[PDB]
Amino acid sequence: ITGLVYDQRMMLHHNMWDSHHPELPQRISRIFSRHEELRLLSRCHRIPARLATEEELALCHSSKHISIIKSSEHMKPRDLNRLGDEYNSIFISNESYTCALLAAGSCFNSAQAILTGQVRNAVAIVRPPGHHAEKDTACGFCFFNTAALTARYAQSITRESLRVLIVDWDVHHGNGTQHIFEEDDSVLYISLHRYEDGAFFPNSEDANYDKVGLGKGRGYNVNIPWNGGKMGDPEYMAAFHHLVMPIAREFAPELVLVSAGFDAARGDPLGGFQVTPEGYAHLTHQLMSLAAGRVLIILEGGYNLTSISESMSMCTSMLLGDSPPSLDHLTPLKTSATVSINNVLRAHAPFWSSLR
Ligand SMILES: O=C(NO)C1=CCCCC1
Ligand SMILES: [Cl-]
Ligand SMILES: [Cl-]
Ligand SMILES: [K+]
Ligand SMILES: [K+]
Ligand SMILES: [Zn+2]
Repeated sequence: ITGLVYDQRMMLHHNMWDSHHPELPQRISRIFSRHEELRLLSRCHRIPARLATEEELALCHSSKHISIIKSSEHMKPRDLNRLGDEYNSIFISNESYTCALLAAGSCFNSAQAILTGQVRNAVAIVRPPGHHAEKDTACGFCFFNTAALTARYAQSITRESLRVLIVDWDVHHGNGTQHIFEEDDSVLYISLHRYEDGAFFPNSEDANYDKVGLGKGRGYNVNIPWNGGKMGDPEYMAAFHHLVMPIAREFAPELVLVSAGFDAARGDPLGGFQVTPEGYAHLTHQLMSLAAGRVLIILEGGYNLTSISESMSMCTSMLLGDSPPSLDHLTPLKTSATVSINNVLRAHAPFWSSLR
């Protein structure tokens, strides 16, 4: 059984000064509609959304940050525009807090359904996104770090050291996720992202391949940064073959979370990349070989409504057991992508014998 969570209430978060801002309410309704239209929805078991509790938010976030976002629910626009402008790349409406709570709670219910064996895997069609949110601040369209919270929630209902792999294939580095788990060996964070030598959002060298984790977490943070190329299926398949899958198998996760942004997709207005829907299907199908198939796909970014709808629907088709669609002939890797992969291999072979 494949679970699916979607709740139209998450559309209520909106940009009251720029109704065309790309992080649109209809991102989630469009993905849901495509699942209906392809007859995937009836093949899934519907999992309800719920609000995350403040106690759950505290698994990853500071009391100050929770308080400030909570207070926004009853702010007038003046307080809201001003507050949002204090963060890097955030807009806020009175419904934003509730929607961020529903995104997180939806994922908690989904992880619970997987970990109790009610479903084998699941897909969470949620917004606002999470992976840029830090312990103490909002960033990059994200209020609370849904994926990071879901990992800690999973631990809280199983055992504290449950091995959680987070694969973040959003085109942007999940700075918040990296930081939250940087000193933690129970949550392996693997991100692929457009980097451009630190020029691409979120504009930090924290996203480079040499950031392998800190303290107990050394080895448990894997950054795969792309430079100087319009990357696509060949580069992502190669990164999975040489890095993601060998490391993941060696870690032997008990739960896999995908920070599944679809902004590396062909057609995205921001990412500049060309991963296809069939590419995302293949990535999903590979991850299903881990953790006895216990995979939760969590929407992050992705801004071409058609691209994200087709791409996420193909992921759910894989979770349901459909056979992978055929990739196009894979061109030789862009030269810089080979360099990137080899840089990560050299950084991580000390920690992961499967890379040697
Ligand atoms: O998709 C994203 N993050 O995943 C973005 C964050 C802010 C800049 C624009 C896109
Ligand atoms: Cl960007
Ligand atoms: Cl120790
Ligand atoms: K990423
Ligand atoms: K980590
Ligand atoms: Zn993104």
